[PDB]
Amino acid sequence: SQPDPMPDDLHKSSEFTGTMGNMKYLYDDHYVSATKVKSVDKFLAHDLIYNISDKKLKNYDKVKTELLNEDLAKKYKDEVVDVYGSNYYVNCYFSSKDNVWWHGKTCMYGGITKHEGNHFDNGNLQNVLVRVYENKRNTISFEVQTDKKSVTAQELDIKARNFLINKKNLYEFNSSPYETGYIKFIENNGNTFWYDMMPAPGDKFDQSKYLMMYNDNKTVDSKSVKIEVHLTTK
Amino acid sequence: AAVTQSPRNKVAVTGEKVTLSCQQTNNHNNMYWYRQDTGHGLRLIHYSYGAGSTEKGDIPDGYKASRPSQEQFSLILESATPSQTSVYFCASGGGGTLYFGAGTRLSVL
Repeated sequence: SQPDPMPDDLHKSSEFTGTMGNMKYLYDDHYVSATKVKSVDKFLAHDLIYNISDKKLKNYDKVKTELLNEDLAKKYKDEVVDVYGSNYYVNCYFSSKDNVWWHGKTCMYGGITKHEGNHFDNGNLQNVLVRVYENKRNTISFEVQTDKKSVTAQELDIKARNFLINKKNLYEFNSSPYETGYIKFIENNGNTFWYDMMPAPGDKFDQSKYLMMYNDNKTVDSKSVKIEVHLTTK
Repeated sequence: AAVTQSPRNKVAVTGEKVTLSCQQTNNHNNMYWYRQDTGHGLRLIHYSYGAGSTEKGDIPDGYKASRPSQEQFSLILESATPSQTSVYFCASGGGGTLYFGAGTRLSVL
């Protein structure tokens, strides 16, 4: 497994003079969700463009998701999959120039699974517990719902955070009531892995590069997997 | 019609939550939100490189912004106060360009 995080091994809110609103941005009721679709193009040896359209607004008609490497790209290159990820724009490219615009386009990483025989019986949804810890105490516990029989940690994580934003101010437009925080997962087998929630100790925040962590498209088994979030107050 | 703000003219009581809506048509990446001293110069509160991202300007304090789409940006004011009373201007800037809105004249009483 991934060993439990360390004190000075965690990012500190107090150290980010930036604007925590660009992080809130990626999880207050913001995700991309497509069902039963197939890649329809591609840029570099490892990203599959789909023709998924913005339902909420009118920002994109296509969605470039980038994966860990080339072979992980093909695993899905022409299969009917579902999608669940956080998209961004500032630095969403399709060529060589680094800050350039397009439209109907948006980027992400990971969030896809083979649709065939992965959903439930008659539309039933699965519930996933979340134990929240504030300063080491099980303060709040809720659950998350999904349609996958095996889903993208990203999906699950987003859904977690979105709630914490909507009910426990995990992120506020200027900063956050918390100093540190990480979302750790436990797999039925004993695999446990965690992901830092706080920005990088400095002035600005590259939205993108944060997310690049979701390019391992790592998946988990809803019906069993359990979640833990861990916070420390300012 | 390059850049337009809304509303043009606003009188609100000290307290209420005021939002200023600005929208473009030349679709420039960079969009800006401004404010200047009563007949002086314009000073940066908040700006944005692209939808879903803002950065703190000169005088961030006591404002909220939001960019939900390449051509749209908004100035949020949770609890107003007379101090914040002034004339706001919106711009977009790109490929050697900078546009301005017609300004919003506000009143915090």
